[PDB]
Amino acid sequence: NRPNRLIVDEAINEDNSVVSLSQPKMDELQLFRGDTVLLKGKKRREAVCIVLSDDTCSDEKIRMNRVVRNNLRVRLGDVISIQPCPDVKYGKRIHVLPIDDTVEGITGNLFEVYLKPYFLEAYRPIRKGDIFLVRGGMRAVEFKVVETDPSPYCIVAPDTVIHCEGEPIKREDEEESLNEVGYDDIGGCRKQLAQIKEMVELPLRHPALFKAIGVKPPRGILLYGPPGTGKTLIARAVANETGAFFFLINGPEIMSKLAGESESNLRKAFEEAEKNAPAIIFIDELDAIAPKREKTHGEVERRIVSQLLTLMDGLKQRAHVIVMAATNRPNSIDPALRRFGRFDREVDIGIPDATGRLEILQIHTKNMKLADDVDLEQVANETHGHVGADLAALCSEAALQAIRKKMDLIDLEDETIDAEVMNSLAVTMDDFRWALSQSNPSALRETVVEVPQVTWEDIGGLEDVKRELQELVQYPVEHPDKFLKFGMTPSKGVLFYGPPGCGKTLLAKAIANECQANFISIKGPELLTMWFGESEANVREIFDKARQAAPCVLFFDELDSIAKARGGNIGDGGGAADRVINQILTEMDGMSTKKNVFIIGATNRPDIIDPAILRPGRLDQLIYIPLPDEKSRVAILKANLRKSPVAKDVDLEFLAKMTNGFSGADLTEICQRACKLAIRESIESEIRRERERQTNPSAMEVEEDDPVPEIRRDHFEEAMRFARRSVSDNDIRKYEMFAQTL
Amino acid sequence: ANFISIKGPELLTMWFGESEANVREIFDKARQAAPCVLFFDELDSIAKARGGNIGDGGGAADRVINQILTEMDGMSTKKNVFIIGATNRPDIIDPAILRPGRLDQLIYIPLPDEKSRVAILKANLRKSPVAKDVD
Repeated sequence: NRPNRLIVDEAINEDNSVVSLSQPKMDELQLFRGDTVLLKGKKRREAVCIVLSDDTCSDEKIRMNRVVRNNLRVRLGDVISIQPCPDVKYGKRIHVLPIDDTVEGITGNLFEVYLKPYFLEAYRPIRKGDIFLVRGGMRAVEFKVVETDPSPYCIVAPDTVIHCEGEPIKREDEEESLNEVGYDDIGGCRKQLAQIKEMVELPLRHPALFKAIGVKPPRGILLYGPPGTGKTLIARAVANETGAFFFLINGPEIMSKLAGESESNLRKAFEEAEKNAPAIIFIDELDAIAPKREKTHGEVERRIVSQLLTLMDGLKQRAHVIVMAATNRPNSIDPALRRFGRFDREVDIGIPDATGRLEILQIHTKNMKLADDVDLEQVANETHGHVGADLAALCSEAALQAIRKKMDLIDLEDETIDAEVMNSLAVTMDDFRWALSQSNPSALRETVVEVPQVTWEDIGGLEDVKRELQELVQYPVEHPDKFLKFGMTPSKGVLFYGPPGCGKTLLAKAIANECQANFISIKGPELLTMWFGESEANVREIFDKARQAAPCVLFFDELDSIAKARGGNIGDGGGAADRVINQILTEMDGMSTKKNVFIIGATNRPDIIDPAILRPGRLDQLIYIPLPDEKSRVAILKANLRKSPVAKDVDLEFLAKMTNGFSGADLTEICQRACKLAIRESIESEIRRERERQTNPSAMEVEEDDPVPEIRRDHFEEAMRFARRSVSDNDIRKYEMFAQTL
Repeated sequence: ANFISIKGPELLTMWFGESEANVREIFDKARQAAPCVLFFDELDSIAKARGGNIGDGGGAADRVINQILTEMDGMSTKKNVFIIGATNRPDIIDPAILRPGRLDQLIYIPLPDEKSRVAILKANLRKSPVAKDVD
């Protein structure tokens, strides 16, 4: 498009990049060997381009390939202007240190072998620590320098005596890992990261713009959840592109045999570094700093808090020392920094999403090519609950399971493993799916325990109700287009007036297993404690967990036990329980109307539950349920029998006909009684056979294995005769009146 | 003005006993926030038809009814305490006040009759996605 806007293409010459200046480029600034025409690189980077080109036959355009950028370690977005470097000078003394990777491997004297390939045709620019690959030998000649005074490195001359230092340097080995400042773990918070970068670098790089606008640098923020789940990862990525280092927030500094002066020393060191270069504050979570003297004051604690507030307020306004603040739990945040003047501006904490999930999955795949059939988009959409490094942990678990299977089926490998097997250790989409199904959210792991999973199909009846629930679960979540077209938010749903004893808990568990999403279910003993305000804390924790793991339905038990009004049980615990219930309702009526905040309620009969907050202004929306049926009873009985060893002679039709007025628990009980009778018969037959074998050792192997592999119709009839129904007409009337109370 | 938007069974079916408790609470709120228009809407819901004339429950219900009558017969006479109740029937909520017994002037604020349901549904459909032929 333009002579300056170069295109990217593979060069037709031997080099993979066409490093050849155009007529204007080679006329305005010609690159020469004697005059180092260093490009406008990042962080004072100097590079030289030597690519063969035939300009006499045809005119070629400048091409910037990826190989040149990788070799020079120059990031995109910076204009590379080749101009003579006047800041490059010779050093007073060059103390070349022996590189351990280069010293170990060279036959004979290390100096002679190193100087043999370093005397001429070095094919590397004059810069210390420059990543230059040497063609031939399969060993890059890393010119490690102990200390270079002039520019990045001194001129390569033999006029300086090389002295071997008493101690080595591991910067070359550490930079390989330290360079891993990937934005892939910052997927979703790109806007916040860009704002932070602008407020940090550009504001420090262009203080005149800040002076003209009149706004100084802000205090900053961090990410909640684990470090590396958004906090340590962000900190390390920022530090990788940081001028002066920050100081980690370890409270143990002043906490010593000294007088606590370590805080003052830290402030002084921060001032010295900020004067030296643009430094930051490696602020830990808000809890690490102070609760704002909420729990206790603490003599040294209050002194340190005051000193920190003084340093933050009377900061080096002239030096514009960018003290990076954080964002942990707001309760952990002290008010002084939360107030303007101590901390300039504190921002929120980032959160994960499906796009960030895809980014983290891309990072993990870049770490190692696990599978060739894994649908990263499908997993990320499925992985709604996983946040932060949880996705990476799940990927590692999938790799571990797949590798365990492959090795155990391959070889114990107590000494060594097959290199063919090692190269053939790729993970599978099936392995990833199996681990993910085994996997669960990190917060839920600290939150809830497992339960017996069942299939929504495995439970029969309420097909319309099941369809409505599934639609509410998916079309409001799995379809954002449905939300856009409708606009109506999902209904809360108050309490399914379901079967009294068969358990709406069964339906809830089957749905949650079928739902494959965050699900909240607790009992009434959850919050009541001999700790003042403990119930309110429990409610707040539940709400915060739901907000973190939305969408989730609160299948809270003790619905009647919480729905009862303030009066009646005079005087309960002086109303403190009523106060907690009211707060929770206000915390939930009353909850955050976003991210599909859902709840699930049910009772044997609604009459026990008082509609104090169950009104559809405090319960938002409502959803009731019916009692059992007869055809649905036959269906549920058929499902239960299908789950078990069925029989043909049993009159299931007449059983269903008699089963018009029963409950599903009653059918399960009849099945259990028949199974018990069958097991008793089998045990009796086995006892008779053993007695015969003992009395006559000839009848041991002359008996059928299953005397009744199917259910004896006689056994079923006897169980029915011994059985009774749990249907109560007065209870039916009460439940109907509660329904009639609508 | 910050009208005291009262609930339904929150003044008559008072949770602290008879209606007098919630009446006094509303009186204190209106005196501390005058003019707090005590919008005690849904008088039919406000009464909530407690009932239960058995043992002490009947005493509690009678006390609640008498306290409601007393509140309707003298309360915080400031802050414009207007109770726009729901009249399901002539005796559904406080028949004596429905008759010219408790309220000398039962001032019902009449509203112009509109197809406000139609307009609200139109606004909702505009907020959603329904168009073209709409009878």
